[PDB]
Amino acid sequence: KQYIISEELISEGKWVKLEKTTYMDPTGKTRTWESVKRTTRKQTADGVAVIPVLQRTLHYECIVLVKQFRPPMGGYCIEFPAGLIDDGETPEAAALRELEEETGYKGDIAECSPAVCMDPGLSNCTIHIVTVTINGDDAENARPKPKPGDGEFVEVISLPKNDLLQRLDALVAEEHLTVDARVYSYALALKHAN
Amino acid sequence: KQYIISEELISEGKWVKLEKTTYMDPTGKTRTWESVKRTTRKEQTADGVAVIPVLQRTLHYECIVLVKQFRPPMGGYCIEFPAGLIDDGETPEAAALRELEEETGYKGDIAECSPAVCMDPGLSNCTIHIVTVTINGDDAENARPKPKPGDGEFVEVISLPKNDLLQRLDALVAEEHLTVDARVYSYALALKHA
Ligand SMILES: CC(=O)N1CCC[C@@H](C(N)=O)C1
Ligand SMILES: CC(=O)N1CCC[C@@H](C(N)=O)C1
Ligand SMILES: [Cl-]
Ligand SMILES: [Mg+2]
Ligand SMILES: [Mg+2]
Ligand SMILES: [Mg+2]
Ligand SMILES: [Mg+2]
Repeated sequence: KQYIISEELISEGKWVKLEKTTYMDPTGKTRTWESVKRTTRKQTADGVAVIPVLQRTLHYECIVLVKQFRPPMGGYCIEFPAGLIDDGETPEAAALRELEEETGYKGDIAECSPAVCMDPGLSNCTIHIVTVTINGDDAENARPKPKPGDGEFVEVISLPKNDLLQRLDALVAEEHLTVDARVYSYALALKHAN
Repeated sequence: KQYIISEELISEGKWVKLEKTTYMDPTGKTRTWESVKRTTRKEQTADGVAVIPVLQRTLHYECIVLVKQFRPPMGGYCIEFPAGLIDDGETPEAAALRELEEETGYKGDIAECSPAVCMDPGLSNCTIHIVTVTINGDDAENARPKPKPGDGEFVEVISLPKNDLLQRLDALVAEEHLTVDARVYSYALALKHA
């Protein structure tokens, strides 16, 4: 019933652009929506986000997260490891690559979501959510080597999966951080399950 | 270590703007970032709310109430938690219960309310509160719920069992062209992983 008629470029940067989208509403009435898009998409989605399950025997299972300064937020955020998919890269490969660069961990793919939207009222940004296990007892993950790209400055924070939401709330209460909505949602459902 | 040096408007629409953010990196080097922000945020603790609406009924499995809407940024239909922007002076809880009633017809009860969480912190400053709400589907108020859509709102309600949420979303995605929201997928994934 609803569909895009046209788009009008308002402003284009190097990495983001702002458009005015004209669309048909289900009554037959024409309407406008201010939308953001990345300039970098060519493949399945803009980015991957990695749910990294760190498994060590005789230890609680942890979810590995990253803390970074985020210029659009003006502050530090706690997030799933993540990045944009390179031209000609698969989402699985992007996930394992980003996880290694941001955490130094080498993991195995468990599952891969379809393209899911980040903020569909605002942008067309999509990611693949990629669940990865990390065998923390394997020699390669003994002393994990984070390989930042130029301009990345990433702290690794591993939290127990069993208490994830309480631990995130605690970091927020002490550290003045912002938790990512996908991280929080996952933490919530861990608590809400069964 | 890192902080914002300056924020330069690049282009301001009615609803969304693009800014050039100058910031200090942790090596002591000045860098820039293209950032998206809404123009609508006043004194609210966040831009918006998303509602995790748990529909409870005697002799029923618990459902998660979702909505399906055309999203002009995406050029297509998206399946999301019920959500909207917080009105000036409105609390996150009031916003959540109001949006839930507008979008689904259901009259909920507050369970919990997250801190402000970031939507896509590498792109925008946008934040939500994620508000968990239970819906007593045995109350006569919630018997034959009618959405009260606002001007230009066109919302379908989809309630799926919590105990099968990821597979049921996968089956909706296999049947038509639509995108599941990343927070919904994240929460469906945790329900599997727990
Ligand atoms: C409620 C909302 O998100 N609004 C109103 C309609 C236009 C939208 C836009 N231009 O992006 C903003
Ligand atoms: C790695 C990446 O996606 N970057 C490059 C640095 C500038 C950033 C921006 N302009 O939003 C985007
Ligand atoms: Cl797993
Ligand atoms: Mg990253
Ligand atoms: Mg990276
Ligand atoms: Mg809405
Ligand atoms: Mg609404």
